[PDB]
Amino acid sequence: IPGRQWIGKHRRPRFVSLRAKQNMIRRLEIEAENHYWLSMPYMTREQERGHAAVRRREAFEAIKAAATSKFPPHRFIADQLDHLNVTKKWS
Amino acid sequence: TARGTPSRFLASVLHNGLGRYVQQLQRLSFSVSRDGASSRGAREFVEREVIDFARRNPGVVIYVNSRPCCVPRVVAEYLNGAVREESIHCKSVEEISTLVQKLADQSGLDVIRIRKPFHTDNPSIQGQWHPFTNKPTTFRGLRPREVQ
Amino acid sequence: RQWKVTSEDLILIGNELDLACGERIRLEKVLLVGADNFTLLGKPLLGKDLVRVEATVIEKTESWPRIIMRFRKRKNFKKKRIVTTPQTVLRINSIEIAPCL
Amino acid sequence: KFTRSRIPEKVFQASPEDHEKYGGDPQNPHKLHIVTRIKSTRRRPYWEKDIIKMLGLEKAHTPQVHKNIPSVNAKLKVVKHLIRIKPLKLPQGLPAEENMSNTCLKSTGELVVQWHLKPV
Amino acid sequence: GGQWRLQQGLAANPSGYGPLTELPDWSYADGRPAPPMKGQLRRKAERETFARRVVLLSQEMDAGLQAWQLRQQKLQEEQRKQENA
Amino acid sequence: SSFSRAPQQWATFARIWYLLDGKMQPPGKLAAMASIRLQGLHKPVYHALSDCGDHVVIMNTRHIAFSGNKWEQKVYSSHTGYPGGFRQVTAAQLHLRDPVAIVKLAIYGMLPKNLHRRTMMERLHLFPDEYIPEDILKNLVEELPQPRKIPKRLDEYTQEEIDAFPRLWTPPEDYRL
Amino acid sequence: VKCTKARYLKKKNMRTLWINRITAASQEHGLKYPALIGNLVKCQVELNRKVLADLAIYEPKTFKSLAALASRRRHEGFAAALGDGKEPEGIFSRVVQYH
RNA sequence: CCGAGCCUGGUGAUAGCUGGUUGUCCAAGAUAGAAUCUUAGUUCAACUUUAAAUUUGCCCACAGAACCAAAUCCCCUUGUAAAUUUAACUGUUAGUCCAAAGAGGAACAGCUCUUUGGACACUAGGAAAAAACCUUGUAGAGAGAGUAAAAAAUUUAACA
RNA sequence: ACCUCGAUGUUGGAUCAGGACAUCCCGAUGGUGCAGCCGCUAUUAAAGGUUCGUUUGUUCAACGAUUAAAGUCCUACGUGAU
RNA sequence: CCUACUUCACAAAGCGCCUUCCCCCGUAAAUGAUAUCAUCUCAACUUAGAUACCCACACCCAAGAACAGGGUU
Ligand SMILES: [Mg+2]
Ligand SMILES: [Mg+2]
Ligand SMILES: [Mg+2]
Ligand SMILES: [Mg+2]
Ligand SMILES: [Mg+2]
Ligand SMILES: [Mg+2]
Ligand SMILES: [Mg+2]
Ligand SMILES: [Mg+2]
Ligand SMILES: [Mg+2]
Ligand SMILES: [Mg+2]
Ligand SMILES: [Mg+2]
Ligand SMILES: [Mg+2]
Repeated sequence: IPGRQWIGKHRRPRFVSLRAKQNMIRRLEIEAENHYWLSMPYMTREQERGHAAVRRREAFEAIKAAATSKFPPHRFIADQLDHLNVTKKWS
Repeated sequence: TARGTPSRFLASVLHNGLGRYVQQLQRLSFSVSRDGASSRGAREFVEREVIDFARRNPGVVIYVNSRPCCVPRVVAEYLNGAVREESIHCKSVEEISTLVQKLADQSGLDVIRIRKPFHTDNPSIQGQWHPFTNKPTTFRGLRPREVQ
Repeated sequence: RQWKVTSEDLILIGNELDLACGERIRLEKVLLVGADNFTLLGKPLLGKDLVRVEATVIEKTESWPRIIMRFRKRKNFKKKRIVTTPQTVLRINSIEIAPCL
Repeated sequence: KFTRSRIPEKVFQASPEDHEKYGGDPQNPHKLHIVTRIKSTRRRPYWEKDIIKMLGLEKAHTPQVHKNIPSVNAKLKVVKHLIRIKPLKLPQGLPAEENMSNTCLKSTGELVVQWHLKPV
Repeated sequence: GGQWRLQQGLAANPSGYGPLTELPDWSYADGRPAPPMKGQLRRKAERETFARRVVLLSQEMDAGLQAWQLRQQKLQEEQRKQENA
Repeated sequence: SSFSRAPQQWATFARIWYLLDGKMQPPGKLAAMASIRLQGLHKPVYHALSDCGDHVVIMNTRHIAFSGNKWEQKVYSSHTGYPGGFRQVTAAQLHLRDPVAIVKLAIYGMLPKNLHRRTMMERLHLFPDEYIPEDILKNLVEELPQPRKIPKRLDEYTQEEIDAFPRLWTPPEDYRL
Repeated sequence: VKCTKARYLKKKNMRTLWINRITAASQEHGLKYPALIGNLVKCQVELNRKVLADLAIYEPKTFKSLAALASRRRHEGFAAALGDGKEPEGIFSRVVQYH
């Protein structure tokens, strides 16, 4: 072939087998059923308005509150004194 | 890798499960320094846990030596003569309980690669395949292009 | 997976089963049972009142140390990990069969 | 220029041949979608990758329940080539707090709120 | 053969839901049932949070429609009650 | 069952001489069966490193039947390494020179391209005629079935087979043939 | 690096080796591989490839009975799709419903 | 070894240039530009990183954005969880191919130059081999399973 | 401007040539405005062959004498560790 | 290959001698259907259409870089 098979002006040919046709067809059928089930909403756009504003508001209060509660951890005496047991002996 | 390391087949010691189960671990040998931070969690293992361990399985005899060592060891010796020496150097008490329980649970086989995940000694029950299974006989045992 | 099993044999599993060494196990989910002159294959499993498969735990080992190296050329990407999985070995003690058909 | 693509509304208006082919009802439609990502969002634009993150479809072949409302359906109309949409049908009722753990969603699309492991 | 299993209401993968992966794998020989499998515990947590999402979304849908209907009845009463004086 | 170790092991891995008639048969559809029985891919004890192939004797390899014009179109090309020694020879001419090499080149193309291929070719015996030597006739076990059912000609249909088939059309009374 | 990339190839080559063994031993009983596997799936006998290769080697009566069960179910599929419309189902063509 | 000796010293000259830059493990992380004796480089921006404060960020619906095509901006809901700001700087700023809309060339180039979007410089499977095409991303062990992409099809001229 | 600037060494000639046929000669045919001889054109064929000198560094070109013919090219404008 | 001639001489050479063996496939015509004539036929069909060679210590050599080879009656 003139150069680098798959890019360029003179590319080598590639042909569509029966595998690739049946694959593309069953993808189109799954797609067309997605086109069926998106054609019938349970609400209009007026009816859905504000139906989850409370839960979205409380969810962002949870994210906002998790953001504004970030601070260094507590420092204890028992950890620092607990280091002293590295020279614990027997007798 | 597996081609540089030896391999073996999955076995047991003396058919370890068939009649009765025998604990394969004979001796543990702790050597624990009295003064030394290396054998601290060993000492806390002897003060706390080696007695309850020694009672949970009485077929194991345990030798705590308590010499001035600089790295503490535990030496598991198994019924088949295998001796696995592992270090408890700077390990906490819980990690020595899981380590000693790990040595107790296993056997004196090598920890080299095991080839098959299974070991039947009677693999075939209906008779093994040979090329004359699934071939019908002919009359008088005749072969092709044989007249008489 | 699906282990083909007689009595008096061994299986090496690749996990710890939180059991003591020596405890007896009834293996449920048997799904084919054969003898010399008959079999019994269920859809997909067999009845628990029909087949009783028993197995003890022998040894709770680790695996041989298992190297996980990643390396990409000319990108200075070289990682080495060493992993030992846990393992238990099971001695299938008996396959008892029950006249319930 | 490859841009974002709009889709006209006649594409999403079903016909009685389609209402007979797929088992839907135009009067009294379904409430909940089961959505399943079945096509990788790599080699796809960034807005589609974003919508797939907004729908919780980051793992493939994992069902996700959404509402059958025009806003959720607008996001599903963006990535309709990447997903699979089925109605969530409920043979028995929606589960109470007694039957809350003993549920299982079947591959047909139904959420069976009493899930034994026993044959009939 | 998973398209057949989809036709039969089964899981497309036999390792999916059903009797091969959701019964306990082993029991004690005394008859004591085993402690539950880790994947069965995680999996029942997944099914439980999935069911919680189904209930939560269904309740937001019904409360949304009923709130719209009460807004429309209040709009109709604000239509009717100003028809005087 | 209930053998010893070495007789069971000898029984499982012993190799079987097959016979395979190639009269009116295409050489590639014989080459498929011969190739499978030479690699041991007809055994469930098959592994590529267990050396479990068999012997295959193909007889009547002068009576190869190509489909289509493959006798006149298909070209077997060798090159003796000398310059100008590129020798393209059709399948008809090569079948007239050596009446073994069409089935042989077909099987040698079917086998896996490794070092076991020529050992597997030395387990394959190609005879151009009905005559097979007696030390090979005393080895054969099974005759594999021919993969092409040979269609019969009008000398070979019986009269009940002819009368069972209907006359489809009436000729005119004045027609000459 | 070869040692870690060869674990995927160990699983792959074991599975293609099992499909070769099931293919060979099912050619001994007249079936082919896809008829055998598809029609063992359609009986809810969900044995995997490793087990069926091991039965193909060590227990060939069981593999012959699985071949007769799979070919029986294949012929019930042929006679089932042949006489379309409502007809009584096959005996091995029945499915066990779980709930 | 003389277009200006050789030695010592200044001298560790200077080098936007070349080459090299040594333990382990995890994480986040790639392509607008403007100036410049400048395009072999630097500075700022943009992007990236870490810490920190706060509250909106992204997707978006009606309405709306001019006279002489695809679409975009704007954008409540909704789905989500990120964004802005503050502190501290490094580094990338010499990109390639494909799809599409154009400009230049021959309606040439694995050609040059813009724009939009992918991909590659990151993993794997396929297209024969294969940076850029298709499938697919979150990492381990398994001698389990279901799948995704995926195999080129064609054969012809009588005539009164 | 894609490999090569931490080296892929340059035209003609010598020497050895390998290959293609889109044939210059030799072979076989069809047509011819082919009587014969010479030609012209087309089909098939690459087994074999395809000159020596004067000027010019010349491949080329012109010229001289022949030849059955003095082919067109590619091979890193073949081949300078020959 | 050395009998002559020549360079030359117990031989090697050419300027000397000796031997050298098969086709090409393009077409040109019979019979003859599809399409009852005809028609060379991507109809069935009929014509024009390789042997040889090779093969069982030591010393000298027409063999040879070494090794190998031939001869040693
Ligand atoms: Mg190329
Ligand atoms: Mg310097
Ligand atoms: Mg510079
Ligand atoms: Mg990372
Ligand atoms: Mg400059
Ligand atoms: Mg907004
Ligand atoms: Mg370019
Ligand atoms: Mg360029
Ligand atoms: Mg250079
Ligand atoms: Mg020609
Ligand atoms: Mg040159
Ligand atoms: Mg050279």
